[PDB]
Amino acid sequence: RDRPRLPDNYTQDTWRKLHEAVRAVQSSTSIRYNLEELYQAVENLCSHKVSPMLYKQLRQACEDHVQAQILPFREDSLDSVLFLKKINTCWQDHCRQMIMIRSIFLFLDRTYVLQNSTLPSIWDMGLELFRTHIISDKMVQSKTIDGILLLIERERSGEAVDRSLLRSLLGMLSDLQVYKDSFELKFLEETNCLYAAEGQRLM
Amino acid sequence: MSYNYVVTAQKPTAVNGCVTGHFTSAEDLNLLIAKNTRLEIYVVTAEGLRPVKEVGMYGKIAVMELFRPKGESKDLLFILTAKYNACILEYKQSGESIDIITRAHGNVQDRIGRPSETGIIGIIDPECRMIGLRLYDGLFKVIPLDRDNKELKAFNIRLEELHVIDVKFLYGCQAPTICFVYQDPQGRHVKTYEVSLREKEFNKGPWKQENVEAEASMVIAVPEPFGGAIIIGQESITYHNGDKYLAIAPPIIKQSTIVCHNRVDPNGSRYLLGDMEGRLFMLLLEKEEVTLKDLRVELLGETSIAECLTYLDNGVVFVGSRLGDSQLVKLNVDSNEQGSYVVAMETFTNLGPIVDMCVVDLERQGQGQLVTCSGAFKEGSLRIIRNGIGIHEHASIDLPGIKGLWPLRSDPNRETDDTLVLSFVGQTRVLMLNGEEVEETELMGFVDDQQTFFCGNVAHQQLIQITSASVRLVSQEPKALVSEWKEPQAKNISVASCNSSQVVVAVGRALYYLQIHPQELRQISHTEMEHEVACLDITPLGDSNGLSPLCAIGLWTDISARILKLPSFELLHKEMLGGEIIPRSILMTTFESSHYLLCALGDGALFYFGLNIETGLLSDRKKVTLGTQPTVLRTFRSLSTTNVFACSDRPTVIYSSNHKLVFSNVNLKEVNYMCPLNSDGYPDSLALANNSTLTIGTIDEIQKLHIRTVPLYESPRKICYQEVSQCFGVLSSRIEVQGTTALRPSASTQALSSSVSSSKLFSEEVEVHNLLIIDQHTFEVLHAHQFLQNEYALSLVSCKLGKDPNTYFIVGTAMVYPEEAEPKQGRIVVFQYSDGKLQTVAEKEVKGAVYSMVEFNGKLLASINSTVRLYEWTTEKELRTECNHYNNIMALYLKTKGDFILVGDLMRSVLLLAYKPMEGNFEEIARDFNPNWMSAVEILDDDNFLGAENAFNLFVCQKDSDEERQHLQEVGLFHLGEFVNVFCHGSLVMPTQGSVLFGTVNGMIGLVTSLSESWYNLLLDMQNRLNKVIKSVGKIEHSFWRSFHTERKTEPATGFIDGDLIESFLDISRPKMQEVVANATADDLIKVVEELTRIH
Repeated sequence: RDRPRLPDNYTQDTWRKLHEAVRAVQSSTSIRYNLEELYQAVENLCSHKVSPMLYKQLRQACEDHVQAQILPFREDSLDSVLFLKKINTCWQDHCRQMIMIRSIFLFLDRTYVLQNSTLPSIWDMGLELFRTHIISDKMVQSKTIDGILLLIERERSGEAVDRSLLRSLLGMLSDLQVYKDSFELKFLEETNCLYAAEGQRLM
Repeated sequence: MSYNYVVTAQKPTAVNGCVTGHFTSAEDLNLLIAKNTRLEIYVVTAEGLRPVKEVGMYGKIAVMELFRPKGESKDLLFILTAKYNACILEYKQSGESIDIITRAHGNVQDRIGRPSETGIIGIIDPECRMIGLRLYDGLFKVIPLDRDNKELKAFNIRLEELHVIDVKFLYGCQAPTICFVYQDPQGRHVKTYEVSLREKEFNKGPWKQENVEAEASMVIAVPEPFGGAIIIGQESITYHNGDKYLAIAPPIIKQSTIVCHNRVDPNGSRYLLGDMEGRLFMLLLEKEEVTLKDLRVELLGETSIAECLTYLDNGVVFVGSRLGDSQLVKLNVDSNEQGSYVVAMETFTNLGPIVDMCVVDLERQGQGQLVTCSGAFKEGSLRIIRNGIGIHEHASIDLPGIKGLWPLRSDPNRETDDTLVLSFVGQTRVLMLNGEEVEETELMGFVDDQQTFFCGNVAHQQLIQITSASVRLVSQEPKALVSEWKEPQAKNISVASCNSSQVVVAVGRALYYLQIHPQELRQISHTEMEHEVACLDITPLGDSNGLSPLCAIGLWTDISARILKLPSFELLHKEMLGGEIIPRSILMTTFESSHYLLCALGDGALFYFGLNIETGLLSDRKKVTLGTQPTVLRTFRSLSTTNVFACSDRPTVIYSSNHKLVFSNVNLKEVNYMCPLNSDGYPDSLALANNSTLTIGTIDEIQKLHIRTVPLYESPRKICYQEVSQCFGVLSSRIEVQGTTALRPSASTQALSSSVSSSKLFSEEVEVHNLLIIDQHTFEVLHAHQFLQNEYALSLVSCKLGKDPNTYFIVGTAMVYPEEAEPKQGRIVVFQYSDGKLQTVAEKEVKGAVYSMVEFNGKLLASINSTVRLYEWTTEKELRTECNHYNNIMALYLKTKGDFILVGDLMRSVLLLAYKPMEGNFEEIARDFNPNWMSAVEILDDDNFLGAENAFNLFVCQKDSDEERQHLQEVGLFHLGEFVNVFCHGSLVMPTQGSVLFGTVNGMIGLVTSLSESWYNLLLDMQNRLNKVIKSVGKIEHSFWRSFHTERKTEPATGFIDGDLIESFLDISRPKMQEVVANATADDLIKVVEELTRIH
């Protein structure tokens, strides 16, 4: 009764589909699956002992996409009007593609990542990649802090700049620990000196 | 005032008394079993016992004896309650209806009297002329029966002997004649008196007082042919009929004392005798023509430790045990080649004396799971108790990585689905499942080359199979496909859905409607959605025409379980959910009332809705979190209704009870997929797949508490869970005789590794104490550390102290020598379990028994004999005292919440202590000055302290609101009727605040929780109404039963609601409910009481 099947094609078409789906959702390259076929593919052609090297596969692919994001952000411009918009837009792009790969790799979560706490999440791996390669460890960090000190300080003298830009930037800061490790300090110290000048002036 | 709700999570299981007779009918042979407050009536069938009625007494059944007055057709039952409620009960069955009518009742408690040492005796004259009760020293209460009372008016006869051990009515005597053993300074003697109901006083007995063995503790009245009595002592069995004095000293009964007996015959030629070791003896009377010739004792074998044993018939003996599981054994005529004639037929679970217990979230669920030190000397064990559905694993076949399961009736005639389909990666493999046999044989019309998202039986006597490529509608009887549809662009179906009549399958971001026609597949509707399909359901429910009207959809990037009108694919509703996770399954079903929708996200969240058949608009959004893995929902139809199953890390049955949605747990590790199956060889069964194999079984769905048993074969004493190490530390105790020798292989002696305490501090039968490390998966004894000679391990805590990170097993012991009444010596030993070994990390010689240790804010809080002192864990890893407290008689119980320490005393009952860290010493905050002898204590709130006195009462103390502020106020009083050994925070489940479980000596597990003032008032009102409506068995008043009771105090209950009585509000018919709910409507209260039952 019931002679066994062959799993051979199942394993080897898989990796290529992984990295093209990565290649699809990153850069917003279009998909011929409507993503549900891909989700089912994740669900079927991932099993016991498949998932960890699969994680390696996907995280190196997305990792190199993240490090491809680097190069327009290692720069010498000093807009905080525009450079921080570029950062924010890259932030949004990153956001949508990491949420959407989770819309594909939620099987991975509800099998090994949500169902075993051994790894950074897709959230967490994505944030660490984005931070490490775009936000942290760069001139951007100092430049974005300086620029947002400009924006708020300009917005501390009258004018409104962009409530959305300040909100989104502060979101990036706090989630990447960049508003709770050491960059609260530039905010507070500029506040100290500026508001001291304000108070003893109009006093 | 405190508002507490007490309820029974597990009814008492310890059999304190059992009798046999013709109670339910003159021809029935009944086994009446008294578990502390429950009377269980069985019928002695040719095999086993058939339960017929289980009633709840408002009392601890102290006496329970069947008697048949003259002219009566069938036995009446006399019950005496611990609070001395006497009643005579008769069984009246009127067709389906069953009643226990009270033929008489009363309260025979003397206002004053020294309750007799040996305990409440109740005997009945063999001719039913009177019920003799020995309740108090020096008195003998007589309840006449010939004067047919309804109130049981009873009178005392002054008994000139004040220490009566046991007493029986003799047989074959013209007058009611009692024979009793009593102890006077000159020894123990057996005396007889004749009872005169006319003179209401004793007379000279038939045969004068006789000086008997020193330890005579049992009298056996022997029926008429012999008459006389048989007095059992430790070393002898002697027979008295007045002139005859047979006496034997069988050497085999010297090892243990005989504690129960039962007359096998009607003529008393054979008796069973149970000893405290669990041996079972047969005492034979050899008649000579009739007088009695000689006595013989023969050892039949071993049983559970019997409290009571009754011979039913055909060699079947019920061994009712308080310490272990009760037994139904058989007595073989021939020995078993091991010298034993006893052969256990059945075992009845007994959570024995629950001496300690812990609530562990084992299996890393959201469900608590009790682990209790149950039982005693030979019957000790760990019981693991949990609430979840249980199924048998009948048919297993190990096929890796299942991804599909569907029931197919390959035999077209039968409506049973005798064929099972499975998709794995890219093919379909079928199973004949013929009978109970399982093998893979192929049915025509289905392809072995493509994955299968669905298949099943459809209308027009057709089968259907939806594959990754295209759909296939097979005609069952004739041959293979005559209808096929495929996507015009030949795109693989990414999401599917199907029912018995129509089909709905998604192709990426667009959807296709097909409907079945006999030997045809017709496409009708189509739509182009914004984003890709995530899940569907089109199930016809309450259909009544032949086609479902509605559909549901989940979409990507716009996460929303939206609704569609079937013929048009149009948006009826669009409800967002949030999160970046695509829903993976969506279902709609009916639960007794209407269409609900069940949509879940990949992380176990699950939303239930009220769906309308006209608008199909989603409202009543409410969420429940079930597991962490993505989920799938497939229904099975039970006897009653649709019962939806959820498949994930924590498989959960989904259903509604009393119009209230319940989320039950299933006790299986994992289930990938499920499908109903009702084969000829398998009725209403389940078919549950995991990553490895296909498990098959059935569910009772009674939501009963499941109890595992780990036999330790030695008395467990304490238990704590060390999570970091994945083990339980259990204090065990085994009895060795001789240097010493174990009487049996205990769990301590059978550990993987072992060790003995080599300590430099201190330099018949004895108790050896061990520390058992038990695996929290396999419950195997990973290690057993024996403690010093003559060292009693009393307390045991698992914790990490100070600042070091290691988690330690800390045992507080005492040195027990017979030369003293209170240990002077003891020590606190710190163990670490690592690398399968138990190293001794520290020691501390203390000057008393360490009755209790609680870990208290990084520090060890031990209670040596009368002192409560706090130890600190120094960097050197030794315990160093920080503060002491001495104003205690015996600090027996310690609890903690923050800086506060609750001390339960041997007899000063509670003390609220505070560790003021700013100073580094204790402060007596409040104290309860009533003399309550505690059995356990707990902290409910910052200022509510649950207590249990050894008189079976619960009281809640409260720090009031000057030196009267140092008085705890007893704001709660309640008579439980059970002896609480342990409290513990936790709950066995996924309106009320907090949840405290407690385990008792009888095996009850109860639950105390805090109510609000409004609900408490309402429930008290309904309690009074139910008391006015519900009628108790012995016509006992509930308020009297729950009244706080002590030998020197008696007050009505207050601040406590009998959750048993409230939950009884469901088991009464609607007119009785209306009688309850005269002055809101009833359905409100049904909802209330359902929600109350939700806590256990």
